[PDB]
Amino acid sequence: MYGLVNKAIQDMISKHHGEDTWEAIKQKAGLEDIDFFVGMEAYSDDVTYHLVGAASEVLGKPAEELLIAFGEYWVTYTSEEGYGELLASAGDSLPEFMENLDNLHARVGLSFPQLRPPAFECQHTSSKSMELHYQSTRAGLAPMVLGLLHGLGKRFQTKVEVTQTAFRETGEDHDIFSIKYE
Ligand SMILES: C[C@H]([C@H](C(=O)Nc1cc([C@@H](CC(=O)O)C2CC2)ccc1Cl)c1ccc(Cl)cc1)C(F)(F)F
Ligand SMILES: [Cl-]
Repeated sequence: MYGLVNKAIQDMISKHHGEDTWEAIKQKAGLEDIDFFVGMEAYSDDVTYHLVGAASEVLGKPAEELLIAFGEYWVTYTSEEGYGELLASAGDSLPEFMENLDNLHARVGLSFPQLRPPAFECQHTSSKSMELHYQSTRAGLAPMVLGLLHGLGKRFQTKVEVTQTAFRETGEDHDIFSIKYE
């Protein structure tokens, strides 16, 4: 993934648990070489997987929980690190933001040539409900989408309840989320 992801994890861990913990997570990840992450630089996906696995050990939390928390932190963090305007352009309500996802990724992919964006398909099901189909080149990140949705809820001051209705883990073609909202 691009450095920005890893920076965000470092920053989420650092603010919530201080620096020496970061550094131990870092060493346990096998990442002592690497001095700092470069935001626009492509890294191997394992750097991120190993960061998450190592934070899970050091902090005594499932990787999945850490992933939910990352998903919550990620929109706010990117909005403050140079992507504020861009996220603002993707809309003024949660459902408008969902529908703009693909066009947002098209714009992001101008600046990040090797972006592998996930596929998001949104069905507006009832008035306070949506169904979100999620397909990724990466495995295991459904809990992050959950947290991200919560983050979007907060962004647009909209109450959100999210339930995963289908899991790739059980052998379904893709992750599906039912989303109920304010
Ligand atoms: C709003 C965000 C959207 C984003 O995070 N997109 C995204 C997500 C991933 C996931 C994993 C994956 O499924 O491959 C990696 C972050 C771990 C990889 C590639 C991309 Cl382009 C987004 C956020 C900020 C900005 Cl600045 C632009 C886009 C979402 F996910 F909800 F769509
Ligand atoms: Cl990517």
